[PDB]
Order: sequence, then C-alpha cells, then structure tokens
Amino acid sequence: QFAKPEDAVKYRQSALTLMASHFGRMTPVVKGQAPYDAAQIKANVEVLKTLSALPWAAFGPGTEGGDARPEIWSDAASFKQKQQAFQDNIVKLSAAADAGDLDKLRAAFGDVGASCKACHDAYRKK
Amino acid sequence: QFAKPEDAVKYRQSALTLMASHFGRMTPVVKGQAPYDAAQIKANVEVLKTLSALPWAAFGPGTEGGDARPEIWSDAASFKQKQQAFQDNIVKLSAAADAGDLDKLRAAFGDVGASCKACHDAYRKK
Ligand code: HEC
Ligand code: HEC
Repeated sequence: QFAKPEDAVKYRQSALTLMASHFGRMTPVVKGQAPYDAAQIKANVEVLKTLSALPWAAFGPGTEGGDARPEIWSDAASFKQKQQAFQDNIVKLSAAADAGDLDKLRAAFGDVGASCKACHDAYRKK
Repeated sequence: QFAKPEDAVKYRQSALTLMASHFGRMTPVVKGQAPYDAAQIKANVEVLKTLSALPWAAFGPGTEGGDARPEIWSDAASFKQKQQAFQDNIVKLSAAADAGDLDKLRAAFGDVGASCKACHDAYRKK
C-alpha cells in the first residue's frame, strides 16, 4: 500500500485526520454539553479503536517526510513508548465506553488527549 | 465534526483514501501473486468494513465541494442506490473473508471494485 514514501505519508495523515475527528467529536459529551448516549459512544469508540491502530505501520523504514520529525526513526525505542502510551489509553477508553461508565470515559478521554499532545511535542514538526 | 463544509470534504477524502488503501492492497492476493493468508485477510477486511461506512455521512446537506458532483444531492435517491450497491458488496466481501473462501473473496472483491467505479462515473468529478 505504500509504494513510495509519499504514499505512507498520505496514508498516515489520512488515518490521523480520521482519529482526530472520531476523538474530538466526543468533547461536548465528556464536557456535559451534550447528552451521553452510551450505545452511540460505544460504537464511536469502536471506530476510533480501529483507526487508532492504523497510522503506525505507515512510519516504517524509509518513510521520513510530512510533518514527522527524524527522531521518530533515530530514537525508535522512545517513539515506540509514546505510541504505546497512546494505544494503552485507547484500550482504557474502549473499556470505559464498553462499560457505559461516563466517569471512566471522561478520565480516559483526557489521558488519550494528553498522550496525542505528548507525542506531538516530541515528534511532530511545529 | 464537520463545522464547515470543508471539514466534511477533508473527512470524506481521508476516509476514501483509507478505503482505497485497504481495498487495493488485497489485489495481489486475489490475483494469485501473493499467498492467501485467511486470517490476515479477515482482519484487513474488518478494517475495510469499518472504513467503508464512514464517508457517507460527510456528504450531508450543505457539503458540496471537493470532487463531488452536484448530482449527489440533486439526485439523492439515485446516489443512495450507488452507495447501497457498494455497501452491499462490502457485506459480501466480509462474508467471504470471514468464511476463508478465496473463490467468494475474489468474486466479491471484483464486485466491490466495480461498484467504486460505477459511483465515480456518475458522481465524482473527472
Ligand atoms: C505519536 C506516537 C503520535 C500520537 C500518539 C498521535 N499523533 Fe498525531 N501526529 C503524529 C505525527 C508524527 C504526525 C505528522 C504525520 C506526518 O507525516 O505528517 C501527526 C499528525 C497529526 C494530524 C495531522 C494529519 C494531517 O492531516 O496531516 C492530526 C489531525 C493528528 N496528528 C491528531 C492526533 C490525535 C487526535 C491523536 C490522539 C487521539 C494523535 N494525533 C496521536 C504523531 C502522533
Ligand atoms: C459513491 C456511492 C462512491 C462509492 C461507492 C465510492 N466512491 Fe470513491 N469517491 C466518491 C466521491 C463523490 C469522491 C469525491 C469526494 C470529494 O469530495 O472530493 C470520491 C473520491 C475517492 C478518492 C479520492 C479521495 C481523495 O483523497 O480526495 C479515492 C481514493 C476513492 N474515491 C476511492 C474509492 C474506492 C477504492 C471505493 C470502493 C472500494 C470507492 N471510492 C467507492 C464516491 C464514491
């Protein structure tokens, strides 16, 4: 699927755009501005779970470009921990959404959002 | 998630790019150029199933733009049938992939690809 590095960059940017949309659209629910519909949130968090696994294999060898910093590949073990923290927080979000637990969901949502920004601060060009 | 029509256009283009990647990457398998790994294809077709439901609600009212033709909204019942044929063919693809049946999978894959092009021919700017 990534014949040239520019195809990996197009894929990962598309996946990240879709993640941002499925994550950010829950902000009014977690802030009490819109009603919590447990079943609809469960379904949206499942879409976000699928999308959240997709960008990383499009940062494979040789796919420098876009707004990715070089240290993604030069400090690969450190990048992997930032990616892992995010993906661990998506597991917690899915557990909260599956349980219908709005306290857990809002806490997990804040942890996901902080881990998006913690990776950006180290690995995304400003 | 689509505060301005340009946000709906960015979302739907991103979803369609991800669909194209998850669909097209199976072409060598269905053409016998790469080995059929039933479990990996099942998992990829599940990603494609999730992605295939996403673009359509970002062609909502008022979201004219991109390479969408106007007749998507002026002939809405006709667009709906093109979208339905595609989504019906994704159900058949998921059934083949879940059953591990490569004859069914390649037949369903051709039907999906034809329905992508049948919508493009009527509804996507050349
Ligand atoms: C590193 C482990 C990351 C985590 C976790 C998340 N993001 Fe990210 N993001 C990352 C990089 C290296 C880039 C640049 C990719 C490129 O090659 O250009 C991005 C980019 C985005 C974008 C812009 C995509 C675009 O259209 O070009 C968005 C919208 C984005 N990131 C959002 C986002 C969200 C909402 C996250 C958590 C829910 C998230 N990112 C995590 C690296 C990483
Ligand atoms: C109508 C019912 C469609 C079906 C079924 C599929 N596609 Fe499509 N496609 C459609 C439109 C109206 C557009 C333009 C969207 C816009 O506003 O610009 C598209 C666009 C694409 C693109 C380009 C996305 C981009 O990056 O800008 C791709 C890669 C794409 N379409 C692929 C694709 C595939 C592989 C499909 C079936 C598996 C498929 N499309 C179905 C309308 C419709």
